[PDB]
Amino acid sequence: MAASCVLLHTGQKMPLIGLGTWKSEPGQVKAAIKYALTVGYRHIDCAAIYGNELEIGEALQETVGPGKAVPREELFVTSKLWNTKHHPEDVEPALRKTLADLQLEYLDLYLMHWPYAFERGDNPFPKNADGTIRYDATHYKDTWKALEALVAKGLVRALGLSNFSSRQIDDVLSVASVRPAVLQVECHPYLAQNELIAHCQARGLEVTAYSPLGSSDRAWRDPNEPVLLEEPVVQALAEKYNRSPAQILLRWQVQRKVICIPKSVTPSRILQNIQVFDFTFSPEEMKQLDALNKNLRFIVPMLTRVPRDAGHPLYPFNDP
Ligand SMILES: NC(=O)c1ccc[n+]([C@@H]2O[C@H](COP(=O)([O-])OP(=O)(O)OC[C@H]3O[C@@H](n4cnc5c(N)ncnc54)[C@H](OP(=O)(O)O)[C@@H]3O)[C@@H](O)[C@H]2O)c1
Ligand SMILES: NC(=O)[C@@H]1C[C@]2(NC(=O)NC2=O)c2cc(F)ccc2O1
Repeated sequence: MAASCVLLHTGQKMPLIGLGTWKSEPGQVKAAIKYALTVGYRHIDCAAIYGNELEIGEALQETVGPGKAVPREELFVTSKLWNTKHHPEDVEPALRKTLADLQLEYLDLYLMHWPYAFERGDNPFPKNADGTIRYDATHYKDTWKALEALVAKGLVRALGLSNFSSRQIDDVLSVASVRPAVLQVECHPYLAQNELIAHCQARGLEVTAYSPLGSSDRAWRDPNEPVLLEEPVVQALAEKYNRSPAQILLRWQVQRKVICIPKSVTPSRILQNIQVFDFTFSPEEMKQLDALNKNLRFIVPMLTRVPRDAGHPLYPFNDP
């Protein structure tokens, strides 16, 4: 396929570039999936909360499997367990719904989307009349053991974590019979995650960078905050290498051996996003991109300012 891979501790090879699907709407996502698969993507990043798994499933049924264009075994599919589904009794039903929507037998990777839980039910964002969330106190260690039962059932090959801090990861590892294979977190030159990455490396977790292009797609942008794709150093390197700024951002990550899942529905961008394995940055150029680190996080749960979940005791970002 188009991308090089990293070996997870499970023995699975995970492509260093995957297709992100948040905000890829029903009515466009089937085309994005089909285009990406045809040009050599072998890694898709999904989530129940994105509201598009049913359509992704139609794309997969037509394109992936026996007698189809892509063998199932060559495809890496990630999905994620949503916050309202942390209770042990809800974990299997949640995965089974995802598998039915995606029209798959099994997932290659299943992540706990966030370390904290929302009230059980069929409202993905259960809330009060003030707009604040109704939380649930199910601990992630309890959810983890429920997730482990899914591996024993042959429904998921590997488990992982999304938006966990180093302390929370260590906490999961203290009870894990099945070790998490992957940590998925926001990561790009403004939020380099150097220490967290080193932490994962020590414990055998590979890291996937979400929002690796700075999620210019996002609906709550501070006009005052810098745009990653517009960073002068990035644009300078883009000119030098005859590449797009997005390719610079992506190259930086895959050169660090960090998995990236850029989202696009634009065929030309989908193609360029995976073409990041034919050039290399010098040690000085890597240092220049490394210097951009500024502890600037773009992806934070917000309400009607203001951080929505930032006051929760199990909020992952409050640690350094
Ligand atoms: N685990 C989590 O809590 C979590 C959180 C956030 C994201 N994610 C995952 O990570 C994925 C990526 O993050 P993201 O979607 O927030 O943002 P992103 O991939 O950093 O950026 C997406 C935006 O960049 C544009 N784009 C894509 N390729 C481009 C290119 N080559 N040149 C210029 N613009 C380009 C896209 O526009 P077009 O589509 O119109 O081309 C879209 O507006 C998500 O889709 C999701 O799968 C996970
Ligand atoms: N702002 C945030 O931190 C998160 C991000 C997030 N996108 C994502 O891929 N995982 C997320 O949880 C998201 C996705 C949704 F479908 C709705 C809201 C939402 O908010």
